[PDB]
Amino acid sequence: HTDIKVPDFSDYRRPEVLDSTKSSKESSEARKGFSYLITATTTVGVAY
Amino acid sequence: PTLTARLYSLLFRRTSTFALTIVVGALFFERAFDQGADAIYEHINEGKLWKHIKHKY
Amino acid sequence: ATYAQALQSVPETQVSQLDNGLRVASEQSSQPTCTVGVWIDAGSRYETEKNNGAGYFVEHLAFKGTKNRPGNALEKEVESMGAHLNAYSTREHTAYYIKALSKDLPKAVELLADIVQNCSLEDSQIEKERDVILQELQENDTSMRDVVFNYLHATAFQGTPLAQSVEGPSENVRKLSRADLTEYLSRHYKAPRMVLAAAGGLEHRQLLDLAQKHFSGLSGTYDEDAVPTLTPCRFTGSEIRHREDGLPLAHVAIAVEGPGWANPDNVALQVANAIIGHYDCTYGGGMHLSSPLASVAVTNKLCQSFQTFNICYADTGLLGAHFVCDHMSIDDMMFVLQGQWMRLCTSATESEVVRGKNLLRNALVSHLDGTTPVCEDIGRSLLTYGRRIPLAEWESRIAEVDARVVREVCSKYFYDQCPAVAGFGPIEQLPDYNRIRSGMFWLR
Amino acid sequence: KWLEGIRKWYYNAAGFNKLGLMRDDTIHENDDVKEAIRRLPENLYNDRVFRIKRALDLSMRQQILPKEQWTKYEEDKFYLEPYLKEVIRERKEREEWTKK
Amino acid sequence: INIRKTHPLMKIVNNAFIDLPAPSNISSWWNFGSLLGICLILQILTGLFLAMHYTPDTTTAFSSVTHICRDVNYGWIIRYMHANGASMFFICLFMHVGRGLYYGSYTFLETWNIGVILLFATMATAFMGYVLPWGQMSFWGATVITNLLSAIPYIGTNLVEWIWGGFSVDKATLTRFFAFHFIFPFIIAALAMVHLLFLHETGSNNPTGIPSDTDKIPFHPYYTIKDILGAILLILILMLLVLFTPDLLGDPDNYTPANPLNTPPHIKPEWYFLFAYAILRSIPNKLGGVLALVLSILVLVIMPLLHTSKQRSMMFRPISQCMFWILVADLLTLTWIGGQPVEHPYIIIGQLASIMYFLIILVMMPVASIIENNLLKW
Amino acid sequence: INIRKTHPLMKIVNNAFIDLPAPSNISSWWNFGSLLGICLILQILTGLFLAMHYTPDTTTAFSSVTHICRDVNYGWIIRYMHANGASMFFICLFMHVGRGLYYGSYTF
Amino acid sequence: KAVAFQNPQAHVIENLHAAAYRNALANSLYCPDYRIGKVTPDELHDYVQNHFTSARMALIGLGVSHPVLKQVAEQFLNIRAKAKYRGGEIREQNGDSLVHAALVAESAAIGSAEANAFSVLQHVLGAGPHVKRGSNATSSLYQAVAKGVHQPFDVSAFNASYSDSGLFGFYTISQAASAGDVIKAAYNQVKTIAQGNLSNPDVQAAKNKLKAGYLMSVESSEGFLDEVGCQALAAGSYTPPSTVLQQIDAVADADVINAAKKFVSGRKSMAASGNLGHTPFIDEL
Amino acid sequence: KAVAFQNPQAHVIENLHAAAYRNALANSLYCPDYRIGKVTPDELHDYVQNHFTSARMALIGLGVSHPVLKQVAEQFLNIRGAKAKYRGGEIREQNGDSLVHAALVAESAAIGSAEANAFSVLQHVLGAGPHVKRGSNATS
Ligand code: HEM
Ligand code: HEM
Ligand code: HEM
Repeated sequence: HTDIKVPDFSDYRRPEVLDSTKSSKESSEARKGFSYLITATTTVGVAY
Repeated sequence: PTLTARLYSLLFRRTSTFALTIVVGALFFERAFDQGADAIYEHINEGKLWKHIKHKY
Repeated sequence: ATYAQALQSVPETQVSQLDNGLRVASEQSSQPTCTVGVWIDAGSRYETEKNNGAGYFVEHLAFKGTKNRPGNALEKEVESMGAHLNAYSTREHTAYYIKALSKDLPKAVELLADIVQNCSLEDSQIEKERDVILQELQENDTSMRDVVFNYLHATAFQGTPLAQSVEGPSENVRKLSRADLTEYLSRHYKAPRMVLAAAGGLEHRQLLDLAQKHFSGLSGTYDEDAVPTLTPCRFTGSEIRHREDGLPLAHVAIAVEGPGWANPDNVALQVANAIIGHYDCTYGGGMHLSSPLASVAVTNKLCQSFQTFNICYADTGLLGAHFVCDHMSIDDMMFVLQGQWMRLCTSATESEVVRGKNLLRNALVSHLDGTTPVCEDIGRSLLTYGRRIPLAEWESRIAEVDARVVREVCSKYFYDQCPAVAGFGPIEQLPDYNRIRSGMFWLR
Repeated sequence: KWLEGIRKWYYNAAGFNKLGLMRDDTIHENDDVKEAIRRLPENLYNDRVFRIKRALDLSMRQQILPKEQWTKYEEDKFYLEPYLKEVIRERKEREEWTKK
Repeated sequence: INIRKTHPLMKIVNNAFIDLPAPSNISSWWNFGSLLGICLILQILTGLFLAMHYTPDTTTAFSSVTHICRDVNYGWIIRYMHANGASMFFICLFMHVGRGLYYGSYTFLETWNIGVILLFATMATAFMGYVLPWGQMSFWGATVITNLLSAIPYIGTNLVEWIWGGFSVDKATLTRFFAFHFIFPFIIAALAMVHLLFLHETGSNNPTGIPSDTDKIPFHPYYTIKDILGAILLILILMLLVLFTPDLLGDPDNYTPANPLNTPPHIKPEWYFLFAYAILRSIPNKLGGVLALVLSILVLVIMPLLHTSKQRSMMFRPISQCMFWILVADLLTLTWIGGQPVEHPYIIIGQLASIMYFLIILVMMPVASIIENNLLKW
Repeated sequence: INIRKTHPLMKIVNNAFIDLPAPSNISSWWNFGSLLGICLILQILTGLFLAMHYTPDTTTAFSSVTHICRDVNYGWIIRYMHANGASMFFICLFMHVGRGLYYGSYTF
Repeated sequence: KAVAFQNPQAHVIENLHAAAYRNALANSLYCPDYRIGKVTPDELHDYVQNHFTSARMALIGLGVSHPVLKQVAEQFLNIRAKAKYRGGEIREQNGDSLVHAALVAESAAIGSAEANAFSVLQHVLGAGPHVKRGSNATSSLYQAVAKGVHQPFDVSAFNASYSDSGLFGFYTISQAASAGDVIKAAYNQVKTIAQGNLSNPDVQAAKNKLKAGYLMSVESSEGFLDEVGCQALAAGSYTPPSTVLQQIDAVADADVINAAKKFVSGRKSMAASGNLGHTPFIDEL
Repeated sequence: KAVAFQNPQAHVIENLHAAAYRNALANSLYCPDYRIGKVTPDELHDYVQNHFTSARMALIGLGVSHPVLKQVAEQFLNIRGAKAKYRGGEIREQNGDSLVHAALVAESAAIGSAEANAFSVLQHVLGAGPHVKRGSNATS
């Protein structure tokens, strides 16, 4: 089971994440803000 | 990218804040969108509506 | 009484430095038993792609003779002085300690120097260790908890070298030679990064002078290129599930973002995991425990065990919860686990925070009991923190933590973060990952 | 005191000595009373379910027992009250521990 | 193994009608569940035939109803089945509620609340149906109850010009009440299914109030033939009422056409809504009257929160038994006072009957209960 | 533990709407169940409003429908919504039957 | 009980104690299989009555003062079988392909120069190994059987000591079809050490190992608490560890050879479990 | 196995034949606790092929003629271990059923000889099953 590593999804990642040397903390806030921005605008339109 | 960080930090961290945000956005967007679509529908004819010819009458 | 006065009379860590940058650390108390060990920052994180399985292998070759005393005379002399010799190695550190009598100190330190700086490599020995480590790989396959933690690091630190397993994979171990281990020892077990730590019945001038005689002349002349320096590893956040339905129980672990070492968020998270913490199916007083997760898990027979816990690596780590539960109660157990995390993060009361502070004080004092775990703490503390932080400072940081700062820090780290979820066994009833992320925050 | 005379007349006219029931066969069952019923010796518990099954039978036929088998007030073997007091005391102790 | 215990429909029919464990003790008062069900499907069917022969407009509604009761074959018996089936429906509904209140079955919470919502729905449905024939009493009943909805400040007048369909009782009011009377019993049937679902979750009751977990007997074929017997008794009462004295309960003042100018002297509901109208006109205040009515049925909501006794039934508590019969006689007194004109002895004893109703429920039940809790050494 | 798995209505809602084991390779032809259901509730609602403004009498039925379309506020949007929703209802129904015949769901 | 007996070692030690004694030490720490659910609380009450009296109670306090503990013991604690040796075996066909065999003779009671001689003899023959993942170049039995059989196995000495009797022997973890060779080779090695062929620096290394084991069983306050309480409950005086080391190194190898002769010449007893198609019974040993 | 060992006699006799032989007579009539489920058709083929031979078979007929059996076994069969030592020992079982069962058994004789006949005479001297129902067994 020691040879179980992921096949990485470097094709699928957002450009704030893609470096395997930088951290993943400071590129989280804007990302969650973007997805929740899309949900908020959809909710505004549906409520209208 | 920094402009969405404070947006997530102030209007999307909670849930009640998110609900108040979409309610205030719904009222403001309702006003602005009704004014915009009225302007578009006046602009798309400009010579046919009852409004401008009735204040000419 | 006089608990503050009882903490002022805790003995002090004598820290000193030899001219090779060596860190010597004596803890002199009044017992007739001593413990002497080497702690090195050299783990399965600094390795290359093909250096995987090097720390484990060198640990298994460090006790098989040397160029000074051949074959098994090292084992013969350590048992001739009646010592217990042990070693371990994780993803971050590597240690060799000796549990011996107080008047048998200098020959023990001489054998310890011969452990560190003269580990020769024999070809019958490298065949023997290749065979034994393949046997241990195949037998650690059949265990479950180590498989879950290896899966958790692999799915949490994708690409970054923290997800290298300590054993290494099969094909980076079954072809190693003397060249890889030679460059491994020339690069990693250097003199300005190793700590001699010794606790028990021994002085400081004695240990310092023995280190000046024997350790001085080791290394410090690091070579020209590839100096080891960390990179801030990327917590991806994902899930891996090894569906294998021929097993009785299910193992699930779930962890979130890393607190680190130097920041006092580590102290706040240890208070939170003193609040939730642990349970095993073989306790007494089932229906009445203080942990609400334990209350529900005995009231409705959900899980066999759990421990909600911390692991900290260099500038990173995992804030975690491991639960072991049967294959028909996984959804409900996961639900109550996230319910307890969010009850901490939303509506934390004062009484549970006081209970967590008292349980964490007793956990810290119980872990610092007996000379070998305390010398272990001194070695890991002079590597990670740079100083062994005394218990008066621990008591100050605990007592200056109240409920509001707890819910601030826990809502910083638990609330709406991306999990790493590792599952092993009959886990088809485990919820899909979007329902897990939707369960991380509750709208009410 | 005459209030004991009220209690004796009330136990006569209350209607649950008619059907062969004792004092603690008619207790309403919330969680606490269910716990106090589960905390019983075996012989009292079997006698209890037997008296309950006779009461449901006699109310099904709407026939009430002869004079020589009514339960009498002098031998009122009320038994369920100590266990029910212990349940209430442990429940209130747990409630107070949650409140503080 | 069997057809019944594997099939997805017959598991529902099995847990409803065949192998439902019912207690071996329930008296005739536990027949009115099935009697309300049979009355409800009878109302739906006979009303569906009436709705096939009806034209909802304020010009021709009364003419069309007269066309039903003269020209269409058997329209007179189907119309009389519908009206007197409404009357027997509320007889069995108040007997159902009286059972559930007397035998301590209000310790059930969710079944009781869905029950009270069903009571609201059936009362609103029967009022809209009583508006539908478009007589003089229907016209003024619609007018006065819509202004009762207008009594509330800040919500009322806009809401009432909204449901008026104009500014008075116009064509649109008759068509609105036709549509809502013609849809609401299906919602009543769905909430009756939800009611019955929570019952089959918990489990039934018995006249002793002791839990009957030892002596359950299956529903079929004991209580099925018991409910057939109850249904035959109900149909003979309903049919003797529609074939001998059909006018014994109905209003004489309905049969005039809707003149919006006359306002007859003896305005009154159909007899089931007299006590709702008696609480109203025995309080000289508008908001106080409508709020006291809504507080009456919300007192029926409140009733599970005052079970401070330690038996379950009122079979074994004679003091609360006598107080419950005082409550029954007081509700029948309210019905009689509502079915009268308004003068000085009627004013006084209407006020006194409403006061004694609220005093019996909100005060006398827990005082009788605490004398019970004291008196048997508990 | 969970209200969603103990409450007697919410057991039905949970076993039909949330914790239902569904297959993982649905294409767009598996929308037409929800489309027929939402067409059904839309037709019932618009039809109920139409049935509030309708008078079935052969002298004034067509005049009543004309009154709906001209004089009542937005009654023309409700009338055309009911009729075109019936046509879209049968469109979605024949898409549904076509799915059920083509993908071999008629082994149920 | 299921969680405790998921190990093999608990089964083998409890069958060892159930086979060696015909008497009170045959009982187990754990409940048997059939007594679950069939024990009244009155037996617990009578057991607490005729065993929890003040004649049998040692009260130890670490970190606390003396006179507070004395006043509490005054204010609360005013409240007031020659095991025979059987011989034989318990054999249990289990089927994990790892034969566990415990071979034990009776030794001696606790508190004697003979008992300290048996402790020296278990340090001669080998304990839980010191150098982890090592080769055990000092333990005699492992050297003898690794001279004999080229397999994965383990041999460990076994010295249980109670206040009336005691059990000395060894304990072998072997493969399926290799068990008899390991047991016979270990038995031959114990016989040739019982012959008298045990030199001086081996006994000195055994004295140092016993000194190390005793002084390392009192690092933590858990083991020190247990040591002080058990020794105060044995006789009634805590003898300090330094003179315990004095009594340890006072003995000589004459007592060691006498103890090994008393092991070999006595009537053996055993407990074996696993896949037992090759385990020799008694007479083949 | 459950239905068989609801009698105490079977478990006593199986521990008896397990405690008196080190060898092939110490094999149970029944499959043990752990081998239930772990016996495979490979061992079934092996055991059938090397314990069903044409020399270990007695075909006995009651009511049939010899030449029919001769035809059957002549046409349709055509196919083609270790002695048990005495051990000596004891096996006890704590079962708590308020009836102590005890078998005390020593090695006597192989079959076929007048030695075994003499042991049969000896067991009828000592005592057998009750010949008289609800009797006193005054001959035993
Ligand atoms: C819409 C009219 C109603 C119908 C059709 C209806 C139907 C039923 C049925 C079929 C039952 C099961 C049979 C029975 O126990 O009698 C039942 C039980 C019950 N109903 Fe209703 N019900 C209605 C209104 C109400 C109302 C208004 C209440 C009071 C709030 C109520 C309270 C109860 C109670 C307490 C039970 C349980 C009685 C018992 O188990 O003994 N119901 N109902
Ligand atoms: C969905 C089922 C129902 C339909 C289709 C229906 C249909 C009708 C119709 C067409 C009328 C007018 C005929 C007339 O006035 O005599 C009517 C009147 C009436 N309905 Fe209904 N109805 C239904 C349910 C109910 C229910 C459940 C009740 C209450 C128990 C009820 C009570 C009444 C009353 C009191 C009248 C007035 C009768 C009169 O004064 O002549 N209806 N209904
Ligand atoms: C029970 C709920 C419904 C009610 C109360 C209702 C009521 C009505 C009414 C009053 C009309 C005549 C109004 C008009 O045609 O302008 C009508 C027309 C119609 N309805 Fe419904 N309807 C209902 C459900 C449905 C459903 C489910 C369908 C089928 C999808 C449907 C299909 C139609 C069609 C095709 C027309 C003719 C529309 C036209 O050509 O103008 N209705 N409905």
